[PDB]
Amino acid sequence: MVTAKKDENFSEWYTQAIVRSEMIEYYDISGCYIMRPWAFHIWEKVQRFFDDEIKKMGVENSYFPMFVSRHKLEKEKPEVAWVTHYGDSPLPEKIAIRPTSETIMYPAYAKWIRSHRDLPLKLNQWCSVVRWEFKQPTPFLRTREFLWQEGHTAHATEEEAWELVLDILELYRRWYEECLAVPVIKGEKSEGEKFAGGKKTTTVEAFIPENGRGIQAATSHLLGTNFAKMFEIEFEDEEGHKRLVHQTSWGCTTRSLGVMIMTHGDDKGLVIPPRVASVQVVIIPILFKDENTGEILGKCRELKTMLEKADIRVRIDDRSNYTPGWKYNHWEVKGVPLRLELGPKDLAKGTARVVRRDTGEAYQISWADLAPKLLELMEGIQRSLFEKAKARLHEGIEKISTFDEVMPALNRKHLVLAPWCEDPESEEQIKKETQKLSEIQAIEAGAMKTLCIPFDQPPMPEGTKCFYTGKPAKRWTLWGRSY
Amino acid sequence: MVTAKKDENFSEWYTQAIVRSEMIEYYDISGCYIMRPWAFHIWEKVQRFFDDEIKKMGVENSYFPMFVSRHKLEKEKPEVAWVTHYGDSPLPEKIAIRPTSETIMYPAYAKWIRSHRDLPLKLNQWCSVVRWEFKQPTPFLRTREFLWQEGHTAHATEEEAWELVLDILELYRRWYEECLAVPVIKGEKSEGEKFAGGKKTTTVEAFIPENGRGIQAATSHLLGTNFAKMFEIEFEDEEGHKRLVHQTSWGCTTRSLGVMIMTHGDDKGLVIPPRVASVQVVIIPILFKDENTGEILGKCRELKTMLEKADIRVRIDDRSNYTPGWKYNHWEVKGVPLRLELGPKDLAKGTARVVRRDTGEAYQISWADLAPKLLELMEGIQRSLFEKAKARLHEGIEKISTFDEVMPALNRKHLVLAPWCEDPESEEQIKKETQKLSEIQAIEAGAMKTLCIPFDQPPMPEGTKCFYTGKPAKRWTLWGRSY
Ligand SMILES: COc1cncc(-c2cc(F)cc(CNC(=O)c3cc(N4CC[C@@](C#N)(C5CC5)C4=O)cc(C)n3)c2)c1
Ligand SMILES: COc1cncc(-c2cc(F)cc(CNC(=O)c3cc(N4CC[C@@](C#N)(C5CC5)C4=O)cc(C)n3)c2)c1
Ligand code: PRO
Ligand code: PRO
Repeated sequence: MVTAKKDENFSEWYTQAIVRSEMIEYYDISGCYIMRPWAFHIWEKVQRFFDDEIKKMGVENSYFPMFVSRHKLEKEKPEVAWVTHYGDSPLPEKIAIRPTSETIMYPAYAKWIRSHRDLPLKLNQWCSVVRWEFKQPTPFLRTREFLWQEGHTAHATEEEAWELVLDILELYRRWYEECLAVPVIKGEKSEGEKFAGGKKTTTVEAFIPENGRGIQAATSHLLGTNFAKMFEIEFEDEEGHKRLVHQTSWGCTTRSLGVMIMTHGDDKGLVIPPRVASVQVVIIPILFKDENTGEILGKCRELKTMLEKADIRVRIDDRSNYTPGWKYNHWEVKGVPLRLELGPKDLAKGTARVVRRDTGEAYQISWADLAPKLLELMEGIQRSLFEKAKARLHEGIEKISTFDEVMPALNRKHLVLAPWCEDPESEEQIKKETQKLSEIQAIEAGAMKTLCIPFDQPPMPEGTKCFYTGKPAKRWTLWGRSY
Repeated sequence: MVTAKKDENFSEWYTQAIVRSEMIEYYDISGCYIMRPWAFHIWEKVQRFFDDEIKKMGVENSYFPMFVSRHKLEKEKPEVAWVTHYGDSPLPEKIAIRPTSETIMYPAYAKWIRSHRDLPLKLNQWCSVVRWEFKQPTPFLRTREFLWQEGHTAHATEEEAWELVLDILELYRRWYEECLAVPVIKGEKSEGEKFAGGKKTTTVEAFIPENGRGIQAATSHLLGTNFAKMFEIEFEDEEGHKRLVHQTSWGCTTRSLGVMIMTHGDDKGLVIPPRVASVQVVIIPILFKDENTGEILGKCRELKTMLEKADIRVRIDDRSNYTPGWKYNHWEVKGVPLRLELGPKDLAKGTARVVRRDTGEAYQISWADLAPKLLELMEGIQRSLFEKAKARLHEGIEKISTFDEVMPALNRKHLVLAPWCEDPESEEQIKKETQKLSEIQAIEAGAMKTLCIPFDQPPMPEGTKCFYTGKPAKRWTLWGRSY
């Protein structure tokens, strides 16, 4: 049983939820966590979805090395792990473990791209990267090693690369919202937050109500020609002139599982959206000692067969050594969206009892309706999870016009949406001031930064001033405390 | 065009074949190679096959960390890469990159397994490992980083673990023989060659005729209780007694692509078995300037649609800036098994010309027969590739009775099958003597080791003596030079 309450000790609740459901295991190297099959299966599902979608765009998978030479990493010139010795033997030149693969892939890119006919070049890989920070890790959300995909494309024109950046960002919206039922906000990162060496960084941002923090959910960068200049990636037009390619890179990580967990979980533990649950329906037979158990289990198997014909993912928990009470809790903690109960009374009526994980609502369903009804219930659970989260997201954002409204909204664990002049020095000043005010507050018991400049801009009245400098406002920006 | 001949400069031929077909790219860190999509797709295919098959056995995927602490690696107590510094900051205790994950996973195993009801525990992961040897690498076959899967299971009894070892070894036979059309020999490794700390190691072995070398294709270990003792992995029976679990581990790598390449390739370059080719049929339209090109390309698209309805994997190379001659060679080098040619004369006859990659045989096929006929041709190419390789394998093995027959058979680039007493010291002596004889031979221009003790044992006459000690022979053993 999960016992910490999500709304009272959030970090303990999260730890319990992911450990008791068998999603993660601890490890003797700090900041690394084991992903057990119950979490792993969800990764496999979103991985298959995203793979299928990028294949339709002509992206192909590949595999580049996990090591990068010191001097190719220096061509770009920090949380980088260095390998220095093969066993006992010191290396002649230390090599780093990839934190990202731009400097690993792009010398190959330069070799492969010769003519405009070679473009676009579109590659992805699934692997893990390492970012070795000493700060406190958080399972899924901030870990020293994490699984991701990174996609890396090259085009003849800037407009083609930017269209691809936005197509991918839309795939990331679908990954969170369609697969994980997590609402996200599209937008552009500020100049100070954008990717090192990139031209423009787009993001989808999510929000964790319980601690008021925004979290970057996925990212899609217009690199433009910046890395092409660095690595001499050029193509020939049909007339023979050499031109720089225009590039994109984009990535999504197992952080997405963390965000799903926190968005949908409740005081009983995990709640997994039907579209990614590896077990959508757990069938629990009632097994009175004074019953035809063989008949009950037989009907369970028949119902499994029937539901699987509709591509529903079913498990029968027929263990006689645990009570139905124990099983209910066990599969609740694990987040299975639908529980189906079959005992002698149901068998005699030709119905089953079905309980949905998100609300506890129970239904009596005849066996003949079971597949279409469960399909409909699963789509309804998925939509409900998403819409309720969308409502919490919207309740979480305060639209302000002056800096004096910031700290009251932060103290409500809200994000703010404010008219901003987009001066980078002002973002630095806002970070430092809000951090100071937070510290001063904590003495009586930090920083607010930009999360993104949303694509969907509310109306900007003609003379509106930046909320912090009083200069002309340029656009609405979303700010908050952040991961 | 590939220009080195497979039968004359084998290593140059292999390099050309994998580079010119765009399968691999070089990298500035020795012993690591980039896998471009043309090779990567074949990995994805065999990966899907093996995943599907182990899932039916109840194995589930997971992901364990890439790092292992010095002292958990010492619990077992060398080609191990050590991480010592996060950027500038020296680590308090150096950590190694995984060469294999037994010591990473098995402390978790010990924590998770409490009762016999917890068994069997069956996990797999797909990742890369590093084995940092200074010797000369070979793309796919011996690399410093390589992709694999490793599966790790734990059972209540030794017989259950051994049945699983053999079930997996059969999956590896299917991986090579059914998917890659590469014949392999099942058997048990000798005491000196078996896995460190394991009880018994089984293998499937392949043979490379052009250099006479056996190569271990995949491996499936009975660990028995050895690692359970090391890591305290114990379970409780129903009466409450604690017993050691019995374990297996097993792995397969991208070496398998290397073996496929070398087995089927010819002087024109790659030949890819239809069951794993990412392009099974390349459609090449003839594009005379004085023709209805639109009609020709339209019919190409229709034929693609029709073939894809039969799950055939099709690409249309409709580029006008290359000749059909150039395209024929380009897709030959890449190993596409079937080429389909459509020009105005074919269109007028309602037929297509189809050329198979392995023999060059051409066929005229009416459009109505095209899907069933190509399906049949692809199964015939797959079978032919396999049977011819099976014949080369069989021609490659000499059955001997005395040590004086070894060097003549090695000089024929053959393996030998000999009655052996299985004394480990004799294997060491045979390695050293055959290496010396080889050196002495090379002066006028090394080692033979056991490859496996085959499951399929030829008849052993009642008084047959070991071929090297003259002691009683125990079993037939397969020996050869080796990777
Ligand atoms: C208060 O204490 C902290 C403050 N700041 C950092 C940490 C921290 C602690 C650690 F122990 C280890 C690390 C290193 N891992 C990461 O930084 C990281 C980044 C991301 N990112 C970055 C943005 C991105 C998106 N979208 C990009 C696509 C990639 C995405 O997913 C995802 C994950 C799982 N890990 C950070 C702790
Ligand atoms: C004459 O020069 C040499 C002599 N001896 C070694 C090398 C060499 C050169 C290097 F630069 C790097 C390395 C390290 N990589 C590997 O040892 C290795 C082993 C395997 N293995 C081992 C057995 C196995 C099977 N079945 C097990 C499942 C795993 C399987 O696939 C596969 C691959 C791709 N790499 C070795 C060079
Ligand atoms: O790390 C990043 O943000 C980009 C996207 C994945 C590859 N590099
Ligand atoms: O390296 C080996 O041979 C075994 C099988 C994969 C995991 N460890």
